[PDB]
Amino acid sequence: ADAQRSHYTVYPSLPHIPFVKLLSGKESEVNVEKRWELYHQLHSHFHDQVDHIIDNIEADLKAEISDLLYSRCFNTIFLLGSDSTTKIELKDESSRYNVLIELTPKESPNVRMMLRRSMYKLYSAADAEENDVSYDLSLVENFKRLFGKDLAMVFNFKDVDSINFNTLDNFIILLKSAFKYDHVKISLIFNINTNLSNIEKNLRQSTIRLLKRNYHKLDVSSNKGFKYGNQIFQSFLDTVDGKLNLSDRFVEFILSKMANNTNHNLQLLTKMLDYSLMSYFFQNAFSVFIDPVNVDFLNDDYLKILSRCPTFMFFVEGLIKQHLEEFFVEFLVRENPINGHAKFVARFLEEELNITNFNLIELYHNLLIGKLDSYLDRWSACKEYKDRLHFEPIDTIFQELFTLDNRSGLLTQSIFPSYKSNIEDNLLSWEQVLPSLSGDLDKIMAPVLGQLFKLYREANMTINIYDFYIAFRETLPKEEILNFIRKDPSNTKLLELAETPDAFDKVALILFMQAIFAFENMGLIKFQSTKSYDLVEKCVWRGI
Amino acid sequence: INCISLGEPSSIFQKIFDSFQDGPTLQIKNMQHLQKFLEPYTFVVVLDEMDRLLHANTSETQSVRTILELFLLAKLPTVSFVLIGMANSLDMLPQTIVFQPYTAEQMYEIVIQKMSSLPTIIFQPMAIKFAAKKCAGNTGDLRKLFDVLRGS
Amino acid sequence: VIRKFTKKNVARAKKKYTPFSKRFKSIAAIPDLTSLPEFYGNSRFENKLKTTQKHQIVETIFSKVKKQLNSSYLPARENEFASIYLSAYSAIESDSATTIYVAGTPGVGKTLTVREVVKELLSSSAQREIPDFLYVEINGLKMVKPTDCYETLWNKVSGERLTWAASMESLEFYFKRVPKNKKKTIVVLLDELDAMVTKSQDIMYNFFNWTTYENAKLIVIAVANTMDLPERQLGNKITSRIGFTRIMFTGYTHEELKNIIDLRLKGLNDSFFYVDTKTGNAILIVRKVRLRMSADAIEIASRKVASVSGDARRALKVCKRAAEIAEKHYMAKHGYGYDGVQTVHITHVMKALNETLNSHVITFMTRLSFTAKLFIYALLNLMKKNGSQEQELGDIVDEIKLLIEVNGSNKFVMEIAKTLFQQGSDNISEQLRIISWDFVLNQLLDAGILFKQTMKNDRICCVKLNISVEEAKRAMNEDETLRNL
DNA sequence: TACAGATTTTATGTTTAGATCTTTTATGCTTGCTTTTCAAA
DNA sequence: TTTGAAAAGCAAGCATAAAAGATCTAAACATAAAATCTGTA
Ligand SMILES: Nc1ncnc2c1ncn2[C@@H]1O[C@H](COP(=O)(O)OP(=O)(O)OP(=O)(O)O)[C@@H](O)[C@H]1O
Ligand SMILES: [Mg+2]
Repeated sequence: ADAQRSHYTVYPSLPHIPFVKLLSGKESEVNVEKRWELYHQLHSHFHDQVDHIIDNIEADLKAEISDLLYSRCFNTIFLLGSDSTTKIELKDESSRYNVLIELTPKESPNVRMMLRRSMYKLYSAADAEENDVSYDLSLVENFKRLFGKDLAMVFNFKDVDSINFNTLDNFIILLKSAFKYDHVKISLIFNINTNLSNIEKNLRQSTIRLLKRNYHKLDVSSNKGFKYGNQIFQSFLDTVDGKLNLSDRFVEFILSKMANNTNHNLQLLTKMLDYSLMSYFFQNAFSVFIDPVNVDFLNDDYLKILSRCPTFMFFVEGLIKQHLEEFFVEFLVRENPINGHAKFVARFLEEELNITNFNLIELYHNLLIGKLDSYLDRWSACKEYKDRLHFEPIDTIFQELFTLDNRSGLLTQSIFPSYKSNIEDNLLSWEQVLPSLSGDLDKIMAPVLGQLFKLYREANMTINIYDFYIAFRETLPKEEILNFIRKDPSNTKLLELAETPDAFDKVALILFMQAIFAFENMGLIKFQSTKSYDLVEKCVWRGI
Repeated sequence: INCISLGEPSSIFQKIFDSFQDGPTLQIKNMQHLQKFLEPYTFVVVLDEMDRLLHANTSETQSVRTILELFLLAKLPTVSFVLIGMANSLDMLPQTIVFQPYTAEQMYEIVIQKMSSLPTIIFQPMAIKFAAKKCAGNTGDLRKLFDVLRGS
Repeated sequence: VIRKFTKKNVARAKKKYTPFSKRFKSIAAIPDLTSLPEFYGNSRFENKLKTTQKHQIVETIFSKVKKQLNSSYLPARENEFASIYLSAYSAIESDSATTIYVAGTPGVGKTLTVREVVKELLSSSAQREIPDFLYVEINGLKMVKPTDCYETLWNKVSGERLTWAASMESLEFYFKRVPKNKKKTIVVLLDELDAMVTKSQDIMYNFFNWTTYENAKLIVIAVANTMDLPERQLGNKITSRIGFTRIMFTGYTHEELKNIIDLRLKGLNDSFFYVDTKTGNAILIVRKVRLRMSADAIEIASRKVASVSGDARRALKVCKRAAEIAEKHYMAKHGYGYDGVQTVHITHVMKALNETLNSHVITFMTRLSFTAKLFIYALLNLMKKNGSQEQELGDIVDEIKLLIEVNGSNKFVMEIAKTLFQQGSDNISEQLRIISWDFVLNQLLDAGILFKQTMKNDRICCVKLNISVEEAKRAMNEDETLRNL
């Protein structure tokens, strides 16, 4: 049995797009193929600009690291908020070899391993460009005697917050011994993810005095000044300009979920925008109508479901208070210039007022509701240019058929679910999971996990297991269970066990114990012993 | 295949392979290569002293590790594999056969049948029964009986 | 290619890897290994330790006695000899494979009896009552690695040099598959069997499982320390295969040790020598000097050694030490250097026997300095008050300080307090430790008097006495100063 | 045959991941006693 | 407005889990000389 094994490879037999037919199965296959192609031409258009933004931020980070690095002590650079993913490339200084040595806390169990890995890397690089030596600091001593050139070592410490600071400290005083050699220049790069006050209290004061003689802070992250982010958001807006609308609830959900992630918020933003575009091109049959080519096959179902619109209902109520398909086509040529307004406001903030620290997503939020003035009042420099920079949000009929919105709770169920709470509400309720349609037992007897979770919830923090078994046993009908266990006459041992007078005390106990070990596997309960199984204590409370 | 002559317990599949072929020589380091070698074809391996195949200084799970890989391939469909694993009880699902330690009458029958080749029986019968009774009970060894008669 | 480390001192033997099972086409194609030149054994270093002597060295009367009592140069082993010879002769004659288990205490003549059995079997095979056999001797303590036995025995059988795994499979194939008419009987002595015990017991099981094979013709004589070595350190398979009939070598009685020593000194006791009085050289048949060693001295040495161990080495060494003591006194009184009745008396035997019985622990602690004695005395006071058997070093420091400051009217303490706390000097401050504190601490740790815990805090590190408390007190009771306080 | 190169075997050193046992310290149950708000008059 | 009374807090003591680490080993990683296998020649 391969299910009783660790890993097995199988090759399925074989005797094509995942998009389904909408409009309750009435949509044609050509609309499905068109919706597939339109989703891919928007998706590729967004992600190409994402690729160019990622390449640009990597290249600019390399450029500023090189500028800080090349402008009888260390040259120290603290990269604050660094996730240790940067490739630090070094120029080929003439008559001198520049060597990069990277160190991981897994590669740093002690000072000896740090030096041996560093010196092996140095000797490997020096032989790869230009008899063996001892992997030791005497190679730094005899580097000019063995290679002719002099040396410039750049140490990049990946993930300094996770390293043992005693080992790093002793490695720093060990590297300090190379200052008495005339041909040696040493630079250190510390990738700090918390702040500098955590690392100045873990090193010794002599180490701090050693590192103070030549050091540069550089706070480089994704939240630094909001530049990279706003570029991704503007790329997404330029992808959907003229075809799609962003709801204010969608933008505020983006702001709320991007507030809760600091180190990796950019690809989170890309992920939420990607799943929103996937949701729109999977749900809406009007997704083919974002270009004017596909307006030639609007059927009765399209006119039926575009008539259930609040904006259209408000518009026709206004017309009947004052006073179909061609009129619906007429609402496609309009511009909706809010994206151009947002990029014009961003350019006016950037290169007129020299304001860079603004969030374009929150600016788009305040433009979507209409509270741009309260957002622009904070800088105290747009007092006289606020009227020209303000424009009213226009209302367009049938906007909600072309709209990325968040009203159903889909985007907070697939990307940021209430996982523990979902398990708890599935276990406690259980009629919201299983359908209400053993024909008699399913209407009176609960599933064993759901029935056990009720007495789990209403008990105390430490539970005696036998009284918990008794409280499980009082919730079960013994006569209906014995009738259901006698339904199949083809099993002899079941029938000879059922007529035994303690059959229900066997059945309820073993269903109870399989539910107890299921609860132990999920992690709801634990045992307050190792050799005994007499008392449990619970670790999971609902609602937290 | 006796298992003390193995170097590593993980090499037994290779010892299974080299016991059958001449030809080509392919490296066997898991049971999968053995399974694909025996797949296009039956084969009986008799693993004596299989208690050596347990790994020392390894957690219960990893210690039993190789042996069930010896056994679960013996419970696979479309492979022609029969495993007969003889092991000593004192030192330590497949079908289990137990060899009970001999009693006095069985040892008497073994001794008389085994020196039935000799023309003249130099032992008295009650001496053989006394030696068999003294070499009996729990852990009844026929080697002990042979040593007792040789010492006599 | 840049190497992550180098092994520049590799010394690899020229030993081949192909075993014996793959050098012939089949079992029926193997030739007669008895009629082969390299099989069954069919010294180059002895010249290197010879020089020219240019002095006539003077050998006194006791020199022949001391050379006579050496272990290198069997009245009491006749039943063990008979049992081992009968078992080995019956196994050689019947082409059988067997195990002979022998165990005993050191020096009771196990190796000597096994070698005499083997020499008598070779003498019997020389005049053709038994088939010819090979003799292999493997000592477990003379192996660098335990698997070298595999490399040794096969090299004695085939003359080939292989690696240990290949040798093991070669021996397995030779013992199991080669027919008995095609091979020769091999008798292997396994000396110091406890040194061939590994964690997995591969070698023990292999050596005693080859004896259970039909075609093996292998006789294994296993020599060990104790009877219950298989029942303690071996599995039930090896204990079953070794067997139940195990041969005890009990210690010698005093009559047997006396007979061994008298059989050594048979030709030179109560004898006459020509001794030149100017130089002392003695020649067996200028003064005719009669040499004797008394039977009462030998008797009581045999009684003491037989009560202690039964070791023939110990009895021979006690007699040799008595002869050495007598020769030292003789060469002292006669002015004899190195180039009418001489008796090895009973007092020399009793001087030899008590020399390993006098204890230098009390003598060593009696002649220590005052500060080391003060350390030991303060440690004894701490063991008296708190009763811990392990005292902190800071407690010893404060107890030494307290013992100094309480007995401040004692004349010796008044004379020596400035020495302990200022080294007799102004411009040296009052010290927190006494002078030579770590010196006497390391001195008592070097002697094995103390045990010190491995801690880096000097105060709460504990120190334990490694010797008994009454000999320490006894040594403290000899001193005139520490008796008074 | 036959020799040069490639691969395997056997042997040893280097470093990491993890198990097992021992010792000292935290924690939880038990029993007794005292404080303090809570449903009822 | 009281009022007694049960929920809750404090403390000592002992059994026991658990952290910290001393000691050790298996396995991954690494090198390397002699034997052995191909592979043409
Ligand atoms: N029966 C004996 N007769 C004479 N000399 C003996 C006798 N037994 C022992 N010796 C002497 O004692 C020496 C030590 O004996 P032997 O080497 O046989 O000891 P052993 O019992 O094998 O001890 P160990 O366990 O230390 O190897 C011998 O070399 C010999 O000089
Ligand atoms: Mg010996």
